[PDB]
Amino acid sequence: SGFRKMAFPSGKVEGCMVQVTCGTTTLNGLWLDDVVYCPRAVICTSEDMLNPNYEDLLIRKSNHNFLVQAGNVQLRVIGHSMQNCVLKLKVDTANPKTPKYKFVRIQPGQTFSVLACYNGSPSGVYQCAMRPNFTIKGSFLNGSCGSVGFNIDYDCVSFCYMHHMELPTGVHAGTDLEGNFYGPFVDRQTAQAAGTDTTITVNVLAWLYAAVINGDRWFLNRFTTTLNDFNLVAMKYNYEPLTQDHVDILGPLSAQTGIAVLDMCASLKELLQNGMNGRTILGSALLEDEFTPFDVVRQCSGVTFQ
Amino acid sequence: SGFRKMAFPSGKVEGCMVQVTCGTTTLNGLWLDDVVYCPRAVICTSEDMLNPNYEDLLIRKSNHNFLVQAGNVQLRVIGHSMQNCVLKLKVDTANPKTPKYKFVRIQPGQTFSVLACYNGSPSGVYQCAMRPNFTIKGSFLNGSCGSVGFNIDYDCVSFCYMHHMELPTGVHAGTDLEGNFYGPFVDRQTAQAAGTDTTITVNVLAWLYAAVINGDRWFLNRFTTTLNDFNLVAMKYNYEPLTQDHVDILGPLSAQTGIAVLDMCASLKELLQNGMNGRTILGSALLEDEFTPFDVVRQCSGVTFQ
Amino acid sequence: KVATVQSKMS
Amino acid sequence: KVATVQSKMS
Repeated sequence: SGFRKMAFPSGKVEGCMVQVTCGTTTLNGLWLDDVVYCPRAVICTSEDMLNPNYEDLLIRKSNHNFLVQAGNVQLRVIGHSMQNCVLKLKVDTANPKTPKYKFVRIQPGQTFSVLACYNGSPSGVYQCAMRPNFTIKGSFLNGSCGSVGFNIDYDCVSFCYMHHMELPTGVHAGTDLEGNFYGPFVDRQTAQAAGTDTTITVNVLAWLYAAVINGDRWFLNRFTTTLNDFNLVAMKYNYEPLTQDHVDILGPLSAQTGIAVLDMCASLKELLQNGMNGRTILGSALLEDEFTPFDVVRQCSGVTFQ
Repeated sequence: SGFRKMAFPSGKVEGCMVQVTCGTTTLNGLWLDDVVYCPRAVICTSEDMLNPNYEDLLIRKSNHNFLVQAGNVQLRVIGHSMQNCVLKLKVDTANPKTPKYKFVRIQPGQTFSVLACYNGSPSGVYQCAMRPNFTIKGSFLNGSCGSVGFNIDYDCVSFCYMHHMELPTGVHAGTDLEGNFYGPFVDRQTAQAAGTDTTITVNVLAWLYAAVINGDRWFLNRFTTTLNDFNLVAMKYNYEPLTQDHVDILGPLSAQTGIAVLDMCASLKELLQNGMNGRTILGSALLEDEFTPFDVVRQCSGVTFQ
Repeated sequence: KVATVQSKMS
Repeated sequence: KVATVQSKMS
């Protein structure tokens, strides 16, 4: 029993983190086989940052302008290229700790583990959701650029995020591992702002199922609702509209608890209209939307505690 | 910027997790040098569990009754002994992945990272506080027994918790790594209950400082309070009394933000008396008490964003 | 209800 | 206020 924001074990990713320095700028890199992937911002100084012609800066660089440090060992860069907003630095040594891996791009509403890193040294791990506006509510300081986000399936690491920047609101933006940004953001220090965010409805429902699986039914009611009638309430409260696919994905949790999805939607409708009245759900006083249905199933018992 | 429940990178601990089987019971073990530490409950069957004479069961066992599996390799047990509620299984192979480590017992109110494990395979990592009543609000299923909690300082792993059991309220109880339980709990399946819990006051204040460091001052006020007057409010709301040592530990955070500790206490007094009025602090709608002053300093910027 | 020792017993 | 590229620049 219990329900926690749980990250994946980070060791497979720890074995791949390196430090990349070009001039007086340093950040983190990801060393897989004989390639080190890192944000192209490593080739910029502070004055370059308003108007960087990343291209123009890269042609003026050689292989030996890139210092890659893996623990106590310097790796020799033998080739470099830019792919969108990341650099690929070919080194002369393949990483003996390279896990089975994939480069995956995730959807808003999905979750992943972040290994926060500084000077190529891992410092912390935490669980994140990709917000509908393509930002993440992370915890990152200067030097974190190049830390990665990931999921692990069996023993395959699916890398999905490389960290680049912090927006004025204090949320964070980055790219997939081919250097393509999530959302309408660019790697320069300019006035950028995220679009208006919404709450991930299917995730809130999944979390409500988690609460019932952990023996808690206080928010339940005897009412039901149509999909269209629920979505009319969701739009009023800045919740994402619910689809039949979301109802389908919630099926397994619905069968485990015996609560029809549209019945849980009615419970959520009541919670949105009435608040919580001083009560809590799984230790929170607001509706949590950073757990996916997969996250709930993975962590909760397969039996509901009736 | 940002503030997350952050765990330590788990790789150093992942390299030490093994599976221990004795008969038809299996759980997790911690393999350091040539010793595997595991809960003595591994020698019990389901019927043994109401009234286990762990002693009586152990003398009827040999070394070859203990199967230790590290990944794909069986380790040969060459010696066994019981120390309080843990077993020490001497094996014929020292773990080449043994980190620098310590066995530390923590205080209620302190935090640590939990590596949840099943069949010797790590499955998730999350951050926990030891509650004042010596329980932890974890997330554990059958098979988790023997998962460990830890902190990392530089490159030393200070192991502080080995998981044993879940209480009827769904909270969790375990031992330090010498097998001595935290709190008045025993490793048998009987009606046990934790003492009444309280809120960790110094931690809530530390978290309020974190919020100010992240640019948020809405809960602040122009009032102050004496230590004794604050503690009279704390006792009313089931908060721990605050000590001068707690005020001293909060000093560095107080100097970084320019908010005197007793001034922040007055802010907390107001929050306890008025609630939050629909607002949030660092994304929570209740007062968070599972971050220590050390946790805040470790994660937040050294500069406050004024 | 009674405490559970969270091994895996068969 | 302006976005920050969270490298460590000197």
